[PDB]
Amino acid sequence: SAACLAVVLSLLASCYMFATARRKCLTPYALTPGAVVPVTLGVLCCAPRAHA
Amino acid sequence: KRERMCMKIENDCIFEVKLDGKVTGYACLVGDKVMKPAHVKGVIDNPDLAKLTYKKSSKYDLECAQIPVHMKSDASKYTHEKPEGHYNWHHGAVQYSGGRFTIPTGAGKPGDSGRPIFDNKGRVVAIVLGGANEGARTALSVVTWTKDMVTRYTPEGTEEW
Repeated sequence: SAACLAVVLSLLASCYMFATARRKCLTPYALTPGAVVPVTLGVLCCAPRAHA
Repeated sequence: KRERMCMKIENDCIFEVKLDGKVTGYACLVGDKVMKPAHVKGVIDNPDLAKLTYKKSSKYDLECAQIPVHMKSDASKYTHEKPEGHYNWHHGAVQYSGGRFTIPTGAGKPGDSGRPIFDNKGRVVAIVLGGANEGARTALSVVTWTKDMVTRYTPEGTEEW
């Protein structure tokens, strides 16, 4: 049970900090007037898409 | 025709936000989106803007959210130029020098954030937050971009309105 708790907390923390990293990836490029996803810098390297 | 364009484009763009009759921040309309200072709380006056979900920023204290297609007639040009001149916001002109935005003392007051700054060609430049007093002139704090990657510029001791 302790091993299972350790692995589940590790995976949960990893997923949470992946989410934080995803936010930090392009929260500035969600901003700025006009513009689009860089594409040439990242297309799906950090899942930076929401429809169009 | 010099600042008549300014007051004409000021209408239908700035929106009112007040907790209880206390105007705190104003919302702009450019870039197919809406910006506002996230450090100050409130509620938008327009019912349509209230229901739509909105993002949030930690240290950049800005915000971006998608606008629907029934207000496509209130968008500015949003192209970046960096000369050393004037940009004449809603109260007074604007003095710029050494990469710094500067205002005459007494031309602004606390609780007046949210006023956008746009070049005299009718083209939005940045959004004003506030500043601090050093002598006969007061500094500013705005956000500037080069086609992307908005960046802040806050001199030491600055204080947002």
